Amino acid sequence: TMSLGAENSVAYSNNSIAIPTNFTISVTTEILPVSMTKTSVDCTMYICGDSTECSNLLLQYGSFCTQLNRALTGIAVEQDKNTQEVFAQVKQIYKTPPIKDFGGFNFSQILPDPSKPSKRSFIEDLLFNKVTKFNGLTVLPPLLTDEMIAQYTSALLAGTITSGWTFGAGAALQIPFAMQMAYRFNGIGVTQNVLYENQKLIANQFNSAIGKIQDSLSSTASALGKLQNVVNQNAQALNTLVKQLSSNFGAISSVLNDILSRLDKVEAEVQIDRLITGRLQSLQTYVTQQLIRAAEIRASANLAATKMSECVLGQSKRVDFCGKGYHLMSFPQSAPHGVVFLHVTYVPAQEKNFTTAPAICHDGKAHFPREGVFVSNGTHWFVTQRNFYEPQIITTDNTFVSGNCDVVIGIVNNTVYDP
Amino acid sequence: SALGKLQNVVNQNAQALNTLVKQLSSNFGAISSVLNDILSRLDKVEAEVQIDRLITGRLQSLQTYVTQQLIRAAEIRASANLAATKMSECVLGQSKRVDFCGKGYHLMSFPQSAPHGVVFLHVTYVPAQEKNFTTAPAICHDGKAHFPR
Amino acid sequence: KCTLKSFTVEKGIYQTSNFRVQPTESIVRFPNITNLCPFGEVFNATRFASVYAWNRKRISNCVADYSVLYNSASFSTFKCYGVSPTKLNDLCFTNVYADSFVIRGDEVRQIAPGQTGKIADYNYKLPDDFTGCVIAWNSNNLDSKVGGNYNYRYRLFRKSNLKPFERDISTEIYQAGSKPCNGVEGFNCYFPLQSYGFQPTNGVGYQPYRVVVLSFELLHAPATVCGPKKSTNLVKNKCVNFNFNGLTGTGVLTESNKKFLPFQQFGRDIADTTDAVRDPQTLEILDITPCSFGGVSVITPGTNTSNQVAVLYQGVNCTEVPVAIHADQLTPTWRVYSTGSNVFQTRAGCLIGAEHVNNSYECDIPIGAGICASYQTSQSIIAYTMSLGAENSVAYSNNSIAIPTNFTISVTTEILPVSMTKTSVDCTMYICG
Amino acid sequence: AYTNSFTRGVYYPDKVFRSSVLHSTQDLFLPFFSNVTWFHAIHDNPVLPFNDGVYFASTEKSNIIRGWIFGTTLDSKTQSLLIVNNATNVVIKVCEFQFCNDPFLDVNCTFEYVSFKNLREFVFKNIDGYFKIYSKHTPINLVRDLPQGFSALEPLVDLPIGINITRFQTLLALHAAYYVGYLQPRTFLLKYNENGTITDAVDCALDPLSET
Ligand SMILES: *[C@@H]1O[C@H](CO)[C@@H](O[C@@H]2O[C@H](CO)[C@@H](O)[C@H](O)[C@H]2NC(C)=O)[C@H](O)[C@H]1NC(C)=O
Ligand SMILES: *[C@@H]1O[C@H](CO)[C@@H](O[C@@H]2O[C@H](CO)[C@@H](O)[C@H](O)[C@H]2NC(C)=O)[C@H](O)[C@H]1NC(C)=O
Ligand SMILES: *[C@@H]1O[C@H](CO)[C@@H](O[C@@H]2O[C@H](CO)[C@@H](O)[C@H](O)[C@H]2NC(C)=O)[C@H](O)[C@H]1NC(C)=O
Ligand SMILES: *[C@@H]1O[C@H](CO)[C@@H](O[C@@H]2O[C@H](CO)[C@@H](O)[C@H](O)[C@H]2NC(C)=O)[C@H](O)[C@H]1NC(C)=O
Ligand SMILES: *[C@@H]1O[C@H](CO)[C@@H](O[C@@H]2O[C@H](CO)[C@@H](O)[C@H](O)[C@H]2NC(C)=O)[C@H](O)[C@H]1NC(C)=O
Ligand SMILES: *[C@@H]1O[C@H](CO)[C@@H](O)[C@H](O)[C@H]1NC(C)=O
Ligand SMILES: *[C@@H]1O[C@H](CO)[C@@H](O)[C@H](O)[C@H]1NC(C)=O
Ligand SMILES: *[C@@H]1O[C@H](CO)[C@@H](O)[C@H](O)[C@H]1NC(C)=O
Ligand SMILES: *[C@@H]1O[C@H](CO)[C@@H](O)[C@H](O)[C@H]1NC(C)=O
Ligand SMILES: *[C@@H]1O[C@H](CO)[C@@H](O)[C@H](O)[C@H]1NC(C)=O
Ligand SMILES: *[C@@H]1O[C@H](CO)[C@@H](O)[C@H](O)[C@H]1NC(C)=O
Ligand SMILES: *[C@@H]1O[C@H](CO)[C@@H](O)[C@H](O)[C@H]1NC(C)=O
Ligand SMILES: *[C@@H]1O[C@H](CO)[C@@H](O)[C@H](O)[C@H]1NC(C)=O
Ligand SMILES: *[C@@H]1O[C@H](CO)[C@@H](O)[C@H](O)[C@H]1NC(C)=O
Ligand SMILES: *[C@@H]1O[C@H](CO)[C@@H](O)[C@H](O)[C@H]1NC(C)=O
Ligand SMILES: *[C@@H]1O[C@H](CO)[C@@H](O)[C@H](O)[C@H]1NC(C)=O
Ligand SMILES: *[C@@H]1O[C@H](CO)[C@@H](O)[C@H](O)[C@H]1NC(C)=O
Repeated sequence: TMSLGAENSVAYSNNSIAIPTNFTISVTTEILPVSMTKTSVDCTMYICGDSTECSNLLLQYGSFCTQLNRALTGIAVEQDKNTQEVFAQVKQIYKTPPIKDFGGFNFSQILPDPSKPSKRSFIEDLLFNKVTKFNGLTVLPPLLTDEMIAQYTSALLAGTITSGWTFGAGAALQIPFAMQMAYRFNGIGVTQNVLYENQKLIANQFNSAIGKIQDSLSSTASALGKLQNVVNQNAQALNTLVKQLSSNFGAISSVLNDILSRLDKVEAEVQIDRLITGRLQSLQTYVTQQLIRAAEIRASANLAATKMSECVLGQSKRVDFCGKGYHLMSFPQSAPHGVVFLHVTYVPAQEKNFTTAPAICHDGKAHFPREGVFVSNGTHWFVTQRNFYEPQIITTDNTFVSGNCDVVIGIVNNTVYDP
Repeated sequence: SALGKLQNVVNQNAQALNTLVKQLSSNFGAISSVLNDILSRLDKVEAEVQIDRLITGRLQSLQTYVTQQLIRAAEIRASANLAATKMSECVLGQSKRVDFCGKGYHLMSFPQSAPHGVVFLHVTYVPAQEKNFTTAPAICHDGKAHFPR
Repeated sequence: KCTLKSFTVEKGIYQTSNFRVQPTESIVRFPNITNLCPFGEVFNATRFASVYAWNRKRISNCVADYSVLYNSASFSTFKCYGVSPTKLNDLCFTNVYADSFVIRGDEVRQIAPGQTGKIADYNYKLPDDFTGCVIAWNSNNLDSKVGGNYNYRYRLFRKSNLKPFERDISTEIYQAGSKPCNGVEGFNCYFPLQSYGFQPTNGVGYQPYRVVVLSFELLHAPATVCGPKKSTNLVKNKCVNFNFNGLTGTGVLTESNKKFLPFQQFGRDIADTTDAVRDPQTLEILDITPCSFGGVSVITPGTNTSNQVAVLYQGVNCTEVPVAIHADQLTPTWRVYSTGSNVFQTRAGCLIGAEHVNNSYECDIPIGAGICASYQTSQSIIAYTMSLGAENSVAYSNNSIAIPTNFTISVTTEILPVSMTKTSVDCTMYICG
Repeated sequence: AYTNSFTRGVYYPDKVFRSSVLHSTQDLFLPFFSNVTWFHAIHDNPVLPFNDGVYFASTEKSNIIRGWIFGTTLDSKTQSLLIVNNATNVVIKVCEFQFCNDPFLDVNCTFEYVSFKNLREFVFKNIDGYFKIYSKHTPINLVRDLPQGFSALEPLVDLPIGINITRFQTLLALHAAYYVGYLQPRTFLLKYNENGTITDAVDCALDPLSET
């Protein structure tokens, strides 16, 4: 019997709160499909294949063959639309900055490698390793080569590092990277001095989490199971469509030149019309599967394009949209048929218990915290920010007053100092 | 040419119906595609064979149209669900979602009706006229580090 | 224009359906065989065997001109299954088998696939998927005697069918009764070679008729019995109609390097279709393709703006394009799209009729793999590597910030479809009416 | 004296070149891990049943096995397939008669034809009266039992001789070891390599993994 998870009693009371005394940074990886292989089919070359005798029978079916080729052409065009919408969100190719003094952060894994022939990053090159046609069927190249895609991921990344949100809203503005992270900390409700007092430690956690991703991706190709599905499903569908040429569909052979050589037209037409009927139904089945599968990949492309705008070009307030924990930042890396996001997030790490009360009496006034929470260590009371233990003396500025002591449930007595 | 999406939603339905009509002229292997010809030239035991080819072909054509319209209807609904979301978040609100309610920082939006569709006029703040400055993360006074509110 | 069923074509790229004439020529290859097949005996001997115990012959290694039999339409029937009789001088076979006998004229019915009756049951069975021919004729004048030609025999009784192309001779008492007959004859316990009382005065259905059955072995082993077809010279590296021992196709014959084992006669594609052959005279292994296929796509400005046009041959190299389209057998205004100086190799295929450019621009018409094309100055179709937008370089340094001093209030349009045309179809009035 | 085939007994099913493909086919194969009967040159060559078709193999360096007899009844009364390697030739005939009766080389016949360091494998089958012969010769150094490994038998001959064969026997040389087993209708998956050559197989009916 499968287990849903370990059981846990939360230690609730009407007056207990746990506050984290410390944090950790994480770099969770997320993978999405964006564009499946651009196939196209010359349906008369599939159905008849270089016979005039068969083609003049296929004309009796009218516009079936052309509306199928049109439907596939619509699928084939929208693969470039998906790839455009996901990567082309930056109007300019921002080139990589010359000197890498990002306050201790080390992006050399994810910035482009000048020694790679196509200038992929190091991690993009691992991703390109972990992912692995003839009878009137065809395959078309994408409009953007893997090197052009690597220029867009480089541009998005170089803008994100040197300028933060700003290159999405307007022209890019330069800002020092240890200032950008202080504003991203402030965006998760953690007071910005919590970064500056810990900058080297934070950078070492970021650099270590980057290191673990090389190891993780190097361990097994099953990490890319989503993108390997996109490849395998399309290869499986084409093999099915080709191998159906060997099926009889109730005709005396599956090889058209057998009928054409052994039978006169008036006899042969009855056989060939079964093969035309069978092959045409088999091609309709393939095109219908590809249309339904194209909608699934397009829904994935729009979700990727949304994470690109909301998480690379900004910071997201939306719970669990861009990695677990509170979202700080994200970096895109390209991969075959898809995209990968490294979501940088803050997670609280060392809980400690405290006694708490919603308001404080003084001169019969009730005081409430202006920001953060009242807590006690058992002998004294303090006010703290909610997401990192930082005890401060309760004072006439870090509080505000309303009403008097009678109204509030669970109020307690403690002298608010006046500076 | 600006209204390309809405103009295309019109064109696809005209194109689909014209295709569905044109297939009535196709033989599908019968002696004629005009059903009164079969009924007038042949006696019933033989006519039935030819009529069943026309039924088989026309029915296969009509199931192809309805399958295509089911797939296209889901594609329009996916866009209607997005428009319903932009109406609630951009018009009835102000959006923190980067590049959801138009490029720049979002201020406000106005809906306007259109054939088969809707149009939003997203009003957005875009910054301009940069200056460089020297900057520092904190300031020292009395040996205390001060940080900006 | 013909691909789109329209006199106007808008700007873009279009995958043309093939309308080219490519009138082609024919090539034929056969064994050097000259022994005439013995049909003038098999159809003509003084007697044929009893239908209980029919005659048989394997025929091999001969010229089978069936036209003698096809012109001799004095045969009362000459019916074929899986082959039209017209084809027999052009088609050919690994083996042929001839079976022959005499039977009552009414009872010749039994000698076909799917039949029933005491002969079809007990003493001559074809497979119901028989490939070949039955020939029969009236022989009353020869094969009727006394009112008692009791040599022409069939099983009176016993049980189970004789199987497809089995033989039986067996001579026993058949035990029709509940009695343990066990070697002793009596009522319901009897020997079984009953037979026709053919008088030369018998009425038509009561007369004897002569019969021949031909069974043809179309295996992928070597051919040996072949019609009066004459081999041509072997043309290579041109689109030809072709025929090897009756195995037809149309395509480009070439030399090949497929490593056939000595017994492997043909090579096959994933589709389970022949794609290489051994020449029955030359013993060379040839490769096959269709007539030099490649995806023709047309790059065009709007016909509203120019009739000048460029062609992308998807999946071919510029060295081979004239042999792709077969410029030897094509309209001159079309033929110009081979060679011509404005011919350029994209990663997608050869592009002809476009002027290549070293600059980069935004993508007007997409071609593939970073290449695009547009109509520009004196006008021509030009093709170029596309722009990714302008390069820029943020002035990043550890103590410098840029802050905006001003703003602009944009108004940005966004358009979304929300509904489509409601319809309904009355299926009976559409389908029938 | 029993032993087992393990993985032996594959042959080219049809006369076609295929390359780099996992083709699949149904035919009279020796099943994977089927039992077989061992023998050596003593008295060990009585008459044996032929069934649907025979897998036969011999381990030798001097050709002690010289031939075979096949028929309904092997009797001087109805046609019997005779096969004999006589060192100068391979010799074939369909006579009833025991004009030579000896079960070895001395140290109305409608058809006739003439052409432990070594393992010779032979397959005999008969479809619709068309008798078919396949074989492989390979060098070996080996235990008392068949080499667990892979090689595919090519066809040698097809003979249209039509005999209702149900029994057979083998001819030796007298004044080495051999094996006998039987074919079954089975569906196989076959691995054709880049060079037109079968290199592996799966017997789908063997076990749940083979069905997979
Ligand atoms: C907060 O947590 C971090 C780890 O997440 C602690 O950092 C480690 O400190 C020890 C010494 O006490 C070092 O040996 C480790 O190398 C540090 N880890 C890293 C990743 O640098 C930190 O000490 C904790 N702070 C408090 C106040 O508990
Ligand atoms: C940034 O991180 C990279 C690895 O991601 C460091 O580069 C490697 O450093 C080790 C020594 O620590 C060398 O042995 C390797 O040869 C280096 N590899 C490469 C590709 O350079 C790099 O030292 C770090 N740089 C900074 C400035 O922190
Ligand atoms: C609760 O917090 C207060 C203030 O940090 C602690 O009181 C101080 O304790 C240190 C020794 O740990 C003394 O040197 C200071 O003089 C104390 N200051 C005051 C204002 O009393 C107090 O010890 C903490 N209580 C517990 C139970 O941890
Ligand atoms: C908080 O302080 C107030 C006085 O400032 C306390 O109120 C008195 O409590 C006693 C006992 O309940 C009453 O008899 C008095 O009448 C109250 N005085 C006033 C002015 O209301 C209060 O009890 C203290 N609360 C706690 C939890 O210690
Ligand atoms: C092989 O031998 C068997 C007897 O050993 C033959 O069996 C008879 O076949 C006929 C049809 O030709 C049946 O009607 C009889 O019922 C069978 N005999 C018995 C006793 O039942 C058979 O003819 C031979 N088959 C071949 C292919 O030669
Ligand atoms: C908080 O204190 C209670 C005291 O009983 C204990 O059960 C609980 O595990 C503590 N939780 C933490 C986070 O220390
Ligand atoms: C909290 O619970 C205790 C009993 O566990 C009770 O006496 C007290 O009044 C409660 N206080 C509040 C604020 O609910
Ligand atoms: C900011 O200062 C640097 C100093 O080198 C200069 O290159 C850059 O052009 C300036 N940018 C703006 C927008 O003034
Ligand atoms: C086949 O016949 C031609 C003459 O028609 C002759 O030149 C050629 O040598 C023959 N080849 C073989 C292998 O018989
Ligand atoms: C049969 O033989 C006669 C001469 O005896 C000949 O005229 C006739 O053409 C032959 N028929 C066939 C079919 O060979
Ligand atoms: C297309 O042709 C019409 C006249 O037929 C002309 O009015 C129009 O300007 C042309 N448009 C373009 C884009 O060439
Ligand atoms: C193009 O084809 C020629 C042979 O016709 C070959 O030599 C050349 O290498 C090919 N070039 C490319 C880029 O494939
Ligand atoms: C394009 O650039 C190449 C070198 O990269 C040069 O050989 C060629 O002549 C140039 N053509 C034009 C039109 O500038
Ligand atoms: C093979 O033969 C032995 C007896 O000699 C028997 O016990 C065994 O079950 C047989 N093998 C299989 C796979 O059944
Ligand atoms: C020939 O063989 C058959 C059995 O197939 C037998 O009945 C017949 O008597 C034999 N005839 C001679 C002359 O040996
Ligand atoms: C082998 O048999 C053939 C005929 O079958 C004969 O010509 C040859 O002489 C025989 N050799 C020996 C050694 O008997
Ligand atoms: C195929 O045969 C060639 C020699 O003709 C050889 O070099 C190659 O290694 C062979 N490949 C395999 C898979 O046997």
